[PDB]
Amino acid sequence: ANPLYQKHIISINDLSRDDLNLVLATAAKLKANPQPELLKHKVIASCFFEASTRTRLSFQTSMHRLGASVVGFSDSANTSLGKKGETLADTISVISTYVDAIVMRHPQEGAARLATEFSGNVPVLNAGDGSNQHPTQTLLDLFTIQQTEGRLDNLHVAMVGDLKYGRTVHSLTQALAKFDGNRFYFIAPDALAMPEYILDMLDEKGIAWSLHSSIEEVMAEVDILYMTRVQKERLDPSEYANVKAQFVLRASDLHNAKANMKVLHPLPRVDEIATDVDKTPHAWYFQQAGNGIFARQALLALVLNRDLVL
Amino acid sequence: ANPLYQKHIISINDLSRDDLNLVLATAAKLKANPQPELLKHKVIASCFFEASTRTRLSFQTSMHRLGASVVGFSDSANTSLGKKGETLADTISVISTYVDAIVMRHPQEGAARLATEFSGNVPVLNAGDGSNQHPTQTLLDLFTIQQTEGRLDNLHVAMVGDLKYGRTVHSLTQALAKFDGNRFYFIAPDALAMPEYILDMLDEKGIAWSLHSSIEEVMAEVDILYMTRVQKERLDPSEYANVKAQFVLRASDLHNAKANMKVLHPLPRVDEIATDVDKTPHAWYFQQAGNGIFARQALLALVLNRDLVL
Amino acid sequence: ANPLYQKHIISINDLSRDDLNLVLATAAKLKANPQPELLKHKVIASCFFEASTRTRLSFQTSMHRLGASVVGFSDSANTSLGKKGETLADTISVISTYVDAIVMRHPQEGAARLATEFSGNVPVLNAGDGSNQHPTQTLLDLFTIQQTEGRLDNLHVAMVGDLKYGRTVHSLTQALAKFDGNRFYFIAPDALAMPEYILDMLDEKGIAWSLHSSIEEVMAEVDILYMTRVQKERLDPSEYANVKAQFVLRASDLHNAKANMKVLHPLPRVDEIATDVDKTPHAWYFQQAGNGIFARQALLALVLNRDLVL
Amino acid sequence: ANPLYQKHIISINDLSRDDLNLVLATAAKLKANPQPELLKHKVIASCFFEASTRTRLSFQTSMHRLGASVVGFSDSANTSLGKKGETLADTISVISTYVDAIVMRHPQEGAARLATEFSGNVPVLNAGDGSNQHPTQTLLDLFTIQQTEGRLDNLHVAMVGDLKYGRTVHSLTQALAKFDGNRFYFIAPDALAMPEYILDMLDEKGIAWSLHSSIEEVMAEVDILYMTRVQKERLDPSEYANVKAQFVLRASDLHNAKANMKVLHPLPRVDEIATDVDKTPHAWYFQQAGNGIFARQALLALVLNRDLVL
Amino acid sequence: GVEAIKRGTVIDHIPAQIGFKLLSLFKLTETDQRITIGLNLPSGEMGRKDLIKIENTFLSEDQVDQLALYAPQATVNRIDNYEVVGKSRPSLPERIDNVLVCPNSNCISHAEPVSSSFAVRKRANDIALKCKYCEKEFSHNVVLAN
Amino acid sequence: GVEAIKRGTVIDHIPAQIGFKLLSLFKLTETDQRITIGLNLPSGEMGRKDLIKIENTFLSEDQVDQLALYAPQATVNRIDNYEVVGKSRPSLPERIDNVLVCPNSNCISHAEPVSSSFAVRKRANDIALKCKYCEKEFSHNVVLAN
Ligand SMILES: Nc1ccn([C@@H]2O[C@H](COP(=O)(O)OP(=O)(O)OP(=O)(O)O)[C@@H](O)[C@H]2O)c(=O)n1
Ligand SMILES: Nc1ccn([C@@H]2O[C@H](COP(=O)(O)OP(=O)(O)OP(=O)(O)O)[C@@H](O)[C@H]2O)c(=O)n1
Ligand SMILES: [Zn+2]
Ligand SMILES: [Zn+2]
Repeated sequence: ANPLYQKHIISINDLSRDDLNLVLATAAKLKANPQPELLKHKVIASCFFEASTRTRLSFQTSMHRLGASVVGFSDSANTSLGKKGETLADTISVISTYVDAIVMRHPQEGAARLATEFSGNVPVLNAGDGSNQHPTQTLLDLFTIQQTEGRLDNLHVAMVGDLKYGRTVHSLTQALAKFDGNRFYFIAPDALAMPEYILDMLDEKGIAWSLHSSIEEVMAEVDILYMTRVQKERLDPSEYANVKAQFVLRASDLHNAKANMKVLHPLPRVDEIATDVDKTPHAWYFQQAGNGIFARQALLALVLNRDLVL
Repeated sequence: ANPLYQKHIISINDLSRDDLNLVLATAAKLKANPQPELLKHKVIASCFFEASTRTRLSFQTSMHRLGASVVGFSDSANTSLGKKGETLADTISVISTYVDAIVMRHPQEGAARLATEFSGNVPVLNAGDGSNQHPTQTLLDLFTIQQTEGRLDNLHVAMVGDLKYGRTVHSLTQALAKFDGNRFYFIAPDALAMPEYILDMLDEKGIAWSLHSSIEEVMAEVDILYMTRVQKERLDPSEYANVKAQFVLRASDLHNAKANMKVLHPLPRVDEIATDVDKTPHAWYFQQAGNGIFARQALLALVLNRDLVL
Repeated sequence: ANPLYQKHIISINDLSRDDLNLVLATAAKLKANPQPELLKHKVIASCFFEASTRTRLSFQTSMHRLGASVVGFSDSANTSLGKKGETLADTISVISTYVDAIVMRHPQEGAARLATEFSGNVPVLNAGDGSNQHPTQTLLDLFTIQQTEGRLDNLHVAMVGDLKYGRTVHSLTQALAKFDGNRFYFIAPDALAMPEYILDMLDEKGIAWSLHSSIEEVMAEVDILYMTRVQKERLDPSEYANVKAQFVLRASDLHNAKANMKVLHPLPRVDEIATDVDKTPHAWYFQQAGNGIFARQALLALVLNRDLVL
Repeated sequence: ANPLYQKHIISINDLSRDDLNLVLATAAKLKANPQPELLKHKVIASCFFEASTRTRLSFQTSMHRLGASVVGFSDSANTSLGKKGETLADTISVISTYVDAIVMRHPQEGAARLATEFSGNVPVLNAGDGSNQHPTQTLLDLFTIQQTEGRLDNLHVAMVGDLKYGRTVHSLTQALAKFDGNRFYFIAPDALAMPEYILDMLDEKGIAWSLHSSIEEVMAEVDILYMTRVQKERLDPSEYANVKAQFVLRASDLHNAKANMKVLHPLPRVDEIATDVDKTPHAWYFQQAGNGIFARQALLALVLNRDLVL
Repeated sequence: GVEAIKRGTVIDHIPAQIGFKLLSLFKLTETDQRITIGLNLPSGEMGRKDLIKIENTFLSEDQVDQLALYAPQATVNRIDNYEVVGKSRPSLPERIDNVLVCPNSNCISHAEPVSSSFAVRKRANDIALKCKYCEKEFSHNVVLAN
Repeated sequence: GVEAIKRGTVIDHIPAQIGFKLLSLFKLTETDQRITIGLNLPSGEMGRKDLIKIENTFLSEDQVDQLALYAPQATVNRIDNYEVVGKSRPSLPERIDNVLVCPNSNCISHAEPVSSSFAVRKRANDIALKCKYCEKEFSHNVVLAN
């Protein structure tokens, strides 16, 4: 049976370098040769207790692109009868008697981990558990880094924006810190810097990283430019709008960018990447969303299928 | 490949008399001989950023009646993560990397047209873009006019109600003004009359039309009686409730109606057609809703299939 | 007893020419000669079941300038009454058991006139009952025309904007129609024209009026220009913006106006009067708002005081 | 005229040392010698467009203790103004047509300073404009430090808590920086540190300050300890709870304090000051709230009264 | 007049106060070539007019026609070696990209990264400009407002 | 190049691309009065310069000074009878009105009938601009990112 078979995908941190790679190989296969009736006759629950349409439509399209039935809800409010006293434990205890897998996004951390404890042996897949993990995001970021660059080792990756609270940037650093030779350039506001523990893990492994004031300081060195969305509401309006000449990307700043450089961004995007960056070759965030389908398809195929022939 | 293959259906105005006819022929075929696995393996997005259950359930049942998978949302409020700064352009730019077609209803005009510009080559289908177009409605109205009457040329069509703001009555006039010999009788309040430009297009083509005060003035001449729903909130309560003896339909007024006359109405209905009109033979608005499935099935089959064998 | 002593002020039509000159003569005298302890120890209920902040703050500053105490509320944002079978009748029967006058704004037409049946001997002053009356806004307007034009007779008065729905313009046309030789110009988009029953009464009294298409036509002969808010929502967005250019006043338009010409507006003024008219001597709408105080005091002094020597 | 007669009180920076000793000398005298009919027949608008109940009830109890009448509102829970194009300018131009002073709390920074352009000759007192100023909270604090320490000069003042966002601590540091030989200790988690432009002005004036990590470090030498609310939401939950232990005050911490040491807090006090400090002689935050009355009366007496003999 | 250029376009007899509008609206000013401008001249019969001389740049057929809503009398002199080797006049195009703002407040064109585009029709009397997106039609008066 | 004038102001030595900012921002085209504008004029002395000549118009005192933030090397020259009568350089003002925007989205200057007013403070490595309204201080770099 494959490594990940009937295994719970809850954190990037719990998956090994070999598991990451197995996910990315599968994904690249399904992409080339679609198997549209692999999960035929499975019913999957898409339980968004916090709603996100992009993630939910990446995941439900993944299930359907592999011929699985879906049942589910989205929320950020009162679900339905699920609100009055029904503990998440009890909700899972009942839904794991109906479905074959549970994809769930929830607002409080460790919700998918508590869930694992009530699933019986129905695998749960973490589509976001508060500010803790979002491993499915990181697999599609890694697949896209890997697919534009040829590898995941010896890359000079710049990470920009809210490095303090961006969930995706802390998972992705961990993940790329399981591969050899990587150099990270962290560009963020003092108020939104890379948390000390990311940095300290990075040092225990001998990984080279550096803090930079702006993007045009690393522009020429960077293979991947991972932008994250700077959140207005976490900052005073005058504070946010200040930061000298900002950390937004525009097309002219891409003139001294390497040929192979791609600008990735988990999305929504509003301020931080300007529309002219879209028609540049270095624009890769919409294709990055597209690669969510293959990353998510792979993950449902391996967890739900014994021996995966592709 | 058929005329409409991979083509964007956005406005009645952009489809020719021959396209309308091709849509209606296909539809009449699928109706007779259902092909339930034609769109097998396509995933279609049903993106209602404004919600309508009837339209959404006509369309999703059309997709399923042709064996397609659906992913989507409805709204009229906060969708999910799709709200914060994610421009419609960006939303489409990401969803056209997952699906095979995008059916979308949205509150502001030209939203499906701006969408066309970010779909790549994924066809978008307009389920309503504000007060501008709703071409899928008009195809099912035309299919029903045609199916009760045998033709779309040389009909005496009466249109009643809010001819000023009714989206459906302006699309349907345009459409039937691409066929020969039609005569329109417009019956509406002074406050809610047929906009001058419909009338002026109608004159450039030599099409006979006339304004009438009430329904019993045309009752005997009319082949189709297209009622629309008069909206209370656009009028002062005393104003609305006045209009002498009203423009509501009742069964006795149907006594001098021709044998072949059918009363159509896009629905909801509340005030304007009374319950006794339901048991009369001239009641055709629920079967009119039923014909939405065949009109919508045809449109998804042609846009998504090369050579359509039926 | 003065003639309004203990009367309920519910509609303009209930008041005679003499009652109108009485309220307006008093307002003049109370503007000249302030009477700050006249209603001391009187408690007035300010019941705004429909929240209208400006009418409310004007009414309660008035009550305070004669030393009355104010108790009351603004619902819209809700309190408790109105729901749970609490009929308005029952509410008034409880409130007039401890106040001396009731000032009320209600959403349903006829509500002040129903309060009148249940308050017994506490006076009910109408701050607005739906799309029916608002007597106190017509008394401050008539006070502002009198104050500036020196007369209420023989005027040339242009009513501009939304004439069909404007409550304010219907009452003023009825109130000035009681004085002699007034001449009216109505400038309105045709969808918003002055409704027949006002024009009908003007005919019956031999009072002259005409309809003009642009303000330019009539600027020269006009003494009072009353602008009303064209509720944007009364038209579709493309109907609204596309009149021929518009019916908005800008200072340039005023360059032929007579020295005595005043621009009046009930407010809110969104865009119908441009900012630059403010600086003109003719702009009178804020001064008009301020005479709401005087006209509103007049009423409370007259209704509540048997005899007045001021 | 006293020097603040008819002035608009919008910012601390606008007020001189002498204006500050004038407001504070009057507050002392009005606490000793109550003046209950001084503003009789004056009407004050209390416009709280952002609802802050404590500042409101303090301001309107003050107005009542000099016999002024109060009219006004608290939006947040909404009224009618603010929406439907009603520009704040236009609102102020109508309100100052019948009140004598305007006390306003607004969410946008700069709003009180814009009211000032349109009120003409009615005074505008700032009860809080966004993240900018709140002069009246600094005057009650300075009054409470003066009342207890006997001076405003030569103090040892510790500012503890959220120093970066705390509006209150920025104004007090600027206000005490006008008096001599004040010495400041700033104790703040580094994410919430006192922003450079305050420290910058302190340098320019040769005013001493240092940053300390725990309150224990500085307890012995401190006269005034000003605690600010660490908005829990300003950090992530695990950042918040995990400082080294915290920056919360408990009575034990106070056992080295000087007899004259007072603990001050703008309130709400959620958990930064434990319940058991209340019982200490040093707890002064409720007494501090109560001098809001005196400092708030001072202002209204001085702005509205030409001459004051108390 | 100012005097003469070697190579380029001279747009002459633009009304007066339309000259700046044309420089800004259609971005003529973001070239590196020497543009000289005369605002409120005479030297093209009427009285006062504007003139824009852009050298080493010549305007395409459609760029000339873009000027027709603002400038329609304007003559677009194609100049080579100090003589006018050609003279065009703005005429109505059938589409006007980027320069107008759809009157319809609920049209999606507003919120979004799309350039406006209008369909022009009729001539001389009233020019009706129809939106690409909301497909609503407006008189060119109303479009040229705010 | 463009020829000399009789009377007026000639605002010489504008660096490139700023000459159009100056026309827009200071609304100098709104006069039906003779203006000669030369953009991307050579002058070996700067590579490229722009030069506005407004005839029979005298930009006085503060007006000169407002240009200090945009083209601080512009020689402003009076000509009031056929030649240069006075010569002026932009000096930084203590306040800059109308032309700037407040960078604070929550300053009330953004929705209301209000002219921006900023106080100028020159802080060594730049100039700080402090808004009248929200009172926040900004690096002019942030106020001109715009
Ligand atoms: N080297 C040249 C030649 C002419 N012009 C300009 O070109 C226009 C003259 O075009 P031309 O056909 O030579 O002159 P006419 O149109 O015959 O002049 P008009 O109609 O005024 O008599 C004018 O804008 C004049 O400023 C120019 O800028 N440079
Ligand atoms: N009636 C006049 C007089 C002079 N000029 C122009 O004004 C400048 C002449 O002023 P002056 O300061 O003596 O000349 P420069 O030495 O060229 O000025 P600077 O060196 O500062 O550029 C020139 O650019 C010339 O175009 C003009 O336009 N009209
Ligand atoms: Zn449009
Ligand atoms: Zn500001």
